Amino acid sequence: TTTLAFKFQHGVIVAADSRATAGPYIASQTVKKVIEINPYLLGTMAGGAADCSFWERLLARQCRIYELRNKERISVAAASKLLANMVYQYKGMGLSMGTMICGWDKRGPGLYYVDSEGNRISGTAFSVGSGSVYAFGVMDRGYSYDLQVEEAYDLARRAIYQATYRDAYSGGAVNLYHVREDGWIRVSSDNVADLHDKYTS
Amino acid sequence: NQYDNDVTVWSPQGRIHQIEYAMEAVKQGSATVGLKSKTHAVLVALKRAQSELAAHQKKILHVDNHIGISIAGLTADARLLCNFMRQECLDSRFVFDRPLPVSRLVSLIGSKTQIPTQRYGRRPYGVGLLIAGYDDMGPHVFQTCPSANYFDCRAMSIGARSQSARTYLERHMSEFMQCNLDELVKHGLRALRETLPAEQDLTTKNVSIGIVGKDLEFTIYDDDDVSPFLDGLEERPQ
Amino acid sequence: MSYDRAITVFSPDGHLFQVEYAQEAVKKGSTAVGVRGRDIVVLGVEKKSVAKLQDERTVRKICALDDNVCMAFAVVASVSGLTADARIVINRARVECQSHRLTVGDPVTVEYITRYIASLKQRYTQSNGRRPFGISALIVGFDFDGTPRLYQTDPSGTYHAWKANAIGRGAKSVREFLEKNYTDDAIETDDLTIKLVIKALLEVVQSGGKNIELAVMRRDQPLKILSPEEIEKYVAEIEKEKEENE
Amino acid sequence: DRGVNTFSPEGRLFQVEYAIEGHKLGSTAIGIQTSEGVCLAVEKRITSPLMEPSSIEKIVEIDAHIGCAMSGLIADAKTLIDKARVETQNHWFTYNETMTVESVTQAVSNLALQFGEEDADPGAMSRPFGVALLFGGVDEKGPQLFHMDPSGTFVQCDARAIGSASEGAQSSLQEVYHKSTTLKEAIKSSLIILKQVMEEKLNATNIELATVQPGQNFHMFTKEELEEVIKDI
Amino acid sequence: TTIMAVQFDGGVVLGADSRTTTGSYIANRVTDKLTPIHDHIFCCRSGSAADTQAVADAVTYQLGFHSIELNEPPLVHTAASLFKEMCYRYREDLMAGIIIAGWDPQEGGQVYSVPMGGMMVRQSFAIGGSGSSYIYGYVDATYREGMTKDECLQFTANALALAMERDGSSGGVIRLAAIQQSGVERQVLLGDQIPKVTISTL
Amino acid sequence: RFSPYAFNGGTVLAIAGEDFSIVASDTRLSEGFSIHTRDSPKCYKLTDKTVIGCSGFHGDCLTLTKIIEARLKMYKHSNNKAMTTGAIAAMLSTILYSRRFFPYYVYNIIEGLDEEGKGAVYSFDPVGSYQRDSFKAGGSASAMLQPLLDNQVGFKNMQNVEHVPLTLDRAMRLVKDVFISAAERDVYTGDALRICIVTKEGIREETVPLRKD
Amino acid sequence: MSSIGTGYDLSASTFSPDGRVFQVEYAMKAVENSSTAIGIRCKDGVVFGVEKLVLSKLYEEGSNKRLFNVDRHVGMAVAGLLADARSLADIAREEASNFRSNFGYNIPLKHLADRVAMYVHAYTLYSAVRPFGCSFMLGSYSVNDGAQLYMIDPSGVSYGYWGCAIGKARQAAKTEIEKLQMKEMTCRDVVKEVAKIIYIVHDEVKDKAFELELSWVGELTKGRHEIVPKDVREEAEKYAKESLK
Amino acid sequence: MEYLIGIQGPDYVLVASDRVAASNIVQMKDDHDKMFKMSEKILLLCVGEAGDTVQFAEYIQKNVQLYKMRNGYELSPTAAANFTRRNLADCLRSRTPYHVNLLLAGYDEHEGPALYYMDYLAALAKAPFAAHGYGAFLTLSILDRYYTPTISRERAVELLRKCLEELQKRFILNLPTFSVRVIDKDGIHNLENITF
Amino acid sequence: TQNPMVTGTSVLGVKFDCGVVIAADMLGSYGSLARFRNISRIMRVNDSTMLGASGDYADFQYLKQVLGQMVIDEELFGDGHSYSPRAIHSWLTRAMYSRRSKMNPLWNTKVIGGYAGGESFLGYVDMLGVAYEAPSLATGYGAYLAQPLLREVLEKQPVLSQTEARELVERCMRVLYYRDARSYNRFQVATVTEKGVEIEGPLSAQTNWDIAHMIS
Repeated sequence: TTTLAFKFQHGVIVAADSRATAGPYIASQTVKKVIEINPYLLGTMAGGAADCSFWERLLARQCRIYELRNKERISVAAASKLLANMVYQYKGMGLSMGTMICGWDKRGPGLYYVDSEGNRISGTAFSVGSGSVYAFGVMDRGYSYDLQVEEAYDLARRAIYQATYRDAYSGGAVNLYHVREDGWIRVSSDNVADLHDKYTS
Repeated sequence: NQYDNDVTVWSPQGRIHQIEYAMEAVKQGSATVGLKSKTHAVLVALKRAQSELAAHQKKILHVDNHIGISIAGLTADARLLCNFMRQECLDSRFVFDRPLPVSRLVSLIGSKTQIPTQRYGRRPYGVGLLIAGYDDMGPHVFQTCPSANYFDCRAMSIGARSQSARTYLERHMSEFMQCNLDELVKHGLRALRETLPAEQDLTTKNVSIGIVGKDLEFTIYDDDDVSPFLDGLEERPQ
Repeated sequence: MSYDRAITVFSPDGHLFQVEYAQEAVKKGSTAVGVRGRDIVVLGVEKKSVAKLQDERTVRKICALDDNVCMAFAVVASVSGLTADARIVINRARVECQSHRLTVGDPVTVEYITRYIASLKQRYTQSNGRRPFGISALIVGFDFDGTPRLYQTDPSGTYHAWKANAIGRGAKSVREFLEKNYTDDAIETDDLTIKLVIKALLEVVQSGGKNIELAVMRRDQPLKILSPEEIEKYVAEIEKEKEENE
Repeated sequence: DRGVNTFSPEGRLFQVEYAIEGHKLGSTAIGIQTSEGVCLAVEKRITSPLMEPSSIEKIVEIDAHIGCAMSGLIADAKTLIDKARVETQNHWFTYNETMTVESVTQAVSNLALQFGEEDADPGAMSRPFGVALLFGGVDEKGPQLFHMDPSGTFVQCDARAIGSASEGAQSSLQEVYHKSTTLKEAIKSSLIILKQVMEEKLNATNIELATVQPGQNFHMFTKEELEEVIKDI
Repeated sequence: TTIMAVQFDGGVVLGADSRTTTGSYIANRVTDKLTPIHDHIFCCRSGSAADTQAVADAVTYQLGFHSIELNEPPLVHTAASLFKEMCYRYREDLMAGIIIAGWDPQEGGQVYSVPMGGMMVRQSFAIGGSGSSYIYGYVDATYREGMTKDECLQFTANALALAMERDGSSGGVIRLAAIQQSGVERQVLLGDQIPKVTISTL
Repeated sequence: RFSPYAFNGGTVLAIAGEDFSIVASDTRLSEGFSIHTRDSPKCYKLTDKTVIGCSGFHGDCLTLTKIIEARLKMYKHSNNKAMTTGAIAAMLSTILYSRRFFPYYVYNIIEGLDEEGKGAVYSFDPVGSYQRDSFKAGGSASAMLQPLLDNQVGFKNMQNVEHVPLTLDRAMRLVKDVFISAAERDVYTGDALRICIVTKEGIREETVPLRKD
Repeated sequence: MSSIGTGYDLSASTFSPDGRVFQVEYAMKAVENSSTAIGIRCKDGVVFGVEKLVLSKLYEEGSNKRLFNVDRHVGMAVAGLLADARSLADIAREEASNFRSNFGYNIPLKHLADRVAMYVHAYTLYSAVRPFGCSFMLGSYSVNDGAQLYMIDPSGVSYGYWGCAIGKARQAAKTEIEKLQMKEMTCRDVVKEVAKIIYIVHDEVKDKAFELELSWVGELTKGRHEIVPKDVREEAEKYAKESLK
Repeated sequence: MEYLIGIQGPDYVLVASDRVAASNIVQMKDDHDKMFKMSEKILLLCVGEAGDTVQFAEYIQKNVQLYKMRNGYELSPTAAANFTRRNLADCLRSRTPYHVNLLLAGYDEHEGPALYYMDYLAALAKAPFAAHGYGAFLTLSILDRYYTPTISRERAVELLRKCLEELQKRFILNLPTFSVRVIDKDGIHNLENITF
Repeated sequence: TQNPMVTGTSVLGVKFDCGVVIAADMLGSYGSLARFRNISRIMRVNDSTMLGASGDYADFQYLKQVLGQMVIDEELFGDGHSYSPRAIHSWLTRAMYSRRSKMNPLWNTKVIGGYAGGESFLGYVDMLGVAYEAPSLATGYGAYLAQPLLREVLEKQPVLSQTEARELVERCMRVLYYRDARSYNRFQVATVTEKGVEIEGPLSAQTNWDIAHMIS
């Protein structure tokens, strides 16, 4: 329940949250970093931890969801796509891989949300985070945590969490990326600027 | 007889009959004129469609942006040779970092063509390619056949009804060499129209042009700039 | 290892020789019927020629590829097609079935496994030195929303979803007759699904209720292979009900 | 004896000649390309409507902006399309553009003929495909429909029909379709020809409809929409 | 490890070879004969470390062994010298001693080639390499005068080998001599205890 | 930065800033190694065709290899598709080489500038430790912050409440390029000698040397 | 031979009652049907000459290559069917290419002729691949044997020749070589003479025109193998036409 | 690794086992609303503990194996066979990029003998026994597990024994934990016992 | 500066481009570590029919290049009407080999100069032991780049007069100064002058070695 990738599901709909910022220390080079990758509306993914390892497994996963969908014609199981990717990750170590991805997609029982690691974890929970900064994020979210939170409470909850995070652990910058998966087909809410979120909270 | 029952079995003709069958596949294929200057090498090809309610499609297939081919025979068989050719251009770029020497490039194809001809009853590839390439020696227009033997031609025309196109190459044999690049494409369409009867004449839809050279990459014009070249008729009086 | 010259080659007849021999070899065979329930999806074969000196164990046409996927093969022919041939298609699908089952978190999509099955019998037709199998298979299972399926392949790999499909004894003959048999009120409980499988099998079976072998499979619990003595009890109930109808 | 890998006295390959006639036993592919989408119609090829239409597949998505309808030898086609799905997706994955209908067509055409009982192994062919494909989709330039046949010829098409009579399927097209026409007529123009090329009836369980359109992925028609189009003949 | 010097003559060639192989401190081998053969006219001596050199000699000897049969006439010297070099460029982290290639080719009958641990193949009038020869490495060049004659050369190869043995602790003192001609290889063993060894510092 | 190592740079910081119709690309001229210039002309920018130019900096063997992968794939994309290759795709070919190395990352840093099939011009930066993004402004190198902070202010105008140096134009963008390569040479002496200005528009790429500090 | 309906002339892993495969013999006719390649051994080098038939008037020299440069001192002149000639060329080039690079000296021919003929012959043995229906020569200048010329037949038999001709008039060409002394004559004079034999072979009532490719590996080029320089090439042809008449 | 607990005490036919709910990656408990006690068959359980992530990896590998053997037999698994095969497979996979370094717990109902519990280490050493413990907890639990039965357990004393241990694991040993699943499996149905 | 490999080196590479010719000065000796074991050395080769290469530094990359060039020339000979090889084609192919040569421990250095003039392009290419190649006008790598390169660039720098004669006199001066400054150097040298028609030069040349620090 860690870093800049977090997803929790609620009773109105679902929230997805990510940053778009890169460079611990003075060093920086990526200012429109797409941690929540989603070239299509069918599956969504998130990064976390190590920059290279997330991006690599998720571009391999990018190809992988598209292939399942093509083969069945209709979209397949969220579990099967994610798990085919998990077999690759465990084997993938020895490249200084340490991938910590959260896989989100629509399954037949309902929305499926599963937790991926480079040492091959797969467990379904209502809330998952990959990285190290959401260790900070769990204190303000948990305190107020209901799973029937309003759409409006959730947008305000995410906006504030980045602003407060910036103050607490520096690293946020440029843009705050918000995405909502509503029903079973996803939409990107807004790529809201950092300077706005600072004042609101 | 019983000396073309395989291509391993030799003919008392001095050339196996099966090698010669493969030569008919190429003749049955598309009229193609290939000419070169001393900077550029041009491939003029005739399109064909397999239906009435279809818009004709290129018989120039890309090997690459520096060596390119025109098919006469099967489309599939040309493409099968093409893939190998594409790889070579991809390696040339790694090793040399120039356009691969055209003569070199043709001998490696010839090696491949050689192989089913050696095997038991297996098919020699029934395409002839007119290969236009630009290297440090100059432009080259090569004729490749269903055998492993390649010809370096000044201008050659292969395919269907190509002799009428061939007398044109003879008449303006010196001319191609000195001319400017636009003119090189112009003599090719004049020659290509000669294959067809007086009645049947080239139009922008059925004309495909592949131009490669010193100054530019391989570009295919299907209606991109086919028109200014197409201009002026001069057909063989049949 | 494989034959340097190809067994299967395109020749003029419209298909291919080995496909052509292969359609003959499931035509001349005995009946294998599969009916799609709403409880259990059940498969059964006409012949095993049981007579009480032998016992079935893996001898069954019906073999479970997976925890919720099973297929029943009718290699079976003028003089009997090969259990040897079926087993290869079985081995290759079963490993693939389990790998997909691992990946999906709910019961394995039949669809994948049948598409797969179709390609396995086709790849041999294009492969050097090989030929396709002379089987027809009833690929059965439940989806990842729990949707029961009864699918069929022929020898060269072509696939369809079906309510109920019957193969062998002329495939067309028996399958048109299984539509007549089939009721949706006769699949509502576990014994009624099983009774529809058996009625098609009785038609020309030599020494029935012993030769008749049918296995049941549950939602993600393993295959339960029924012994012919236990199957015989249902066979008596329908064989009398059937007499009554005429 | 000699091969099917040998030339005939005509000077043409024996095996390629046989393959085209093989197509004619089976299914049809009708693709009409209009500037409002590319439509694919194909026959399920039924024996009864009591054959579930839940997951009979013969029009399958190659990419999510390109669909493919198959004709000819249906068995041989199933492996060609499955294969086609991975190669298009390797291309989609690297370029990260929406694939062009012409690129998918060229790529699958070299696989048609690699035949031979020498210079081939188990992963390579020992027979030519007798599957003619119609790849229909919308790209950046716009809607295009490409026809592929066993001889590897790729051509641009505004309307192409191949079927149980390849010749038959085409002759009807000339008669019904006309160059600039609406999407709704394009779907209909396929249902009138579809019958002509089939020897079989118009049933909702016997036809399958799919449209790929601007801004819109490959769509599979359901039983209600399958019926709307059957109504349009 | 060993003490090797091989000097090229305008006549033909002369070799000079050790009597001891020494390890870290203890002498591994107490009687030395080195003729790894690549051909019956051409020979090599394995100088410096025995192992590093011998494995190079051995791969080279297999190709040249093949080659001499094949051609019909025996190989030329220059063919063997390129092959010794070919191995040594790769395995230059695992061999870095010295290979001494000397004999007769068929293109002149007068070649001495040195393939070094830093690599190069060149012809030189005299070369000394190995353990005790390195001491005298500049010196063996110094002692002769270019293009010397067969008799004079014979006294010099003996005298410089003694002076190198005296100088390093990798040689003993017995000069094993080899005179190479058109004839073949003929080898002579000149005793030591009786003749005079070069002067020693107070 | 760079120092002697076994394969190491000697000038070149690749900058690209996109307007929305042009990308002005600046790279320093020099062939360098050790702690000296071998030759003044010729930069570590190499063009794949002329549509797109990639500039790779550091270990030069690696620079020669990067260009070849990105250009070879452009050619495969052209043959099949029958359209131009976009930025986004040449960039991917380059990624696979970059992702390879991560136990100790690649000692090359790429910036590819072109237009992708959206009809507008795009600048992609992949990192040698690998992560990538599309940007409106970008400085790329391992002294990436120095052209980058000027480009962030001048095209993007982040944090500025009244500063955009001059109106956004191609020429304005070019003025800024020449001045930054000179300015760095005082503070950081690893970039010096001459300026290579490349202008990328719909015309394509034209290259120009200009002598400087 | 035989024309049995199963094997022997339809296979080539099958020997006749006498011990011969008919398939190599059918291939042996093929060298006879097209133009000659002459090649004579000097002692300062080797001089090769192949007449390339002008079939089309829209060809240039380098078309239907009968003359290959095997290395930079090894030649190959072929006669017969050009497709089998190409294969033979490819193997020869690789075998010669490894020997200069690795050893550092010129290749003694006699081994090389034996190896290539081994290649020809290994394929004859097999029924799965064909006998080669080309006859070809290899020529080299060496510093272990001087000039050597060997001629290898479509059967895989190797013999050395002072002076050979393989082609459509062996009997007329060999005899002209016998009369002349070219066996140990200087390469320069030989160029003219090899061309002159080509002139006798050629007919102006069986051929229109030919384009001379000769190849040097001799004293002009300083032992380097190049296809004949345009000036020399012309000079030698000029003599060939003038001297008959 | 070096987290995560297991304990099993086998009875007259019953076996009671408990393990903590908690899959922690980094510093925080990533998943906790899932259990990581797996039904590999309906007569066989593997409860894996060590690495939180590593448990699923091992479970899946066994899941295909266990079924392939089931095929072979064409009747239900044999306990003896399950300990040795899982042991071999796991020692070989430990070196593999797809590793195992888990202390696993086999519970199976045997076709002939009856109840069987099979011990597995992190090093991976196979033993059938009737008094064994797993995870980081195995060092802590095993002497105690030695003492408190006579041969095998009695459920009443076991229950008291179990509650006493569960306060200790939170107390001395460090987990993120806030709930525990307590289960008795009789060999054909899963029973939930109460958490302390 | 960047040291060459500390085993067997051939050293010293000048290279400057003049009007259709390039001039290069190369040590003609073979120092093993620093002792000048073999004071005459072959390091100049004919790369292709009208191209030429001469390299300085570690010998193991030169010995690789011997094999490589033999194959390159042999294949080009086969057509027998050439192509007129340009410098670039060989250089990149040579690049790949030098890459391997770096990987041996205490990395080998090479700097090669290729000259050809074919088509209507004058290409002068430089190869590094790194595997770096490019078109250039003046080049030096290793130690050359710090110290003799400087003498060349500065003499060139006032009045830009690029002539074969000017380079020739500069090379004579250069030999006494290199022997003095560098410790792997000697005064027995080869002067190589490269052209678009082949390689022109002798091998061994000798001129002054004078110390200028004991007079002064």
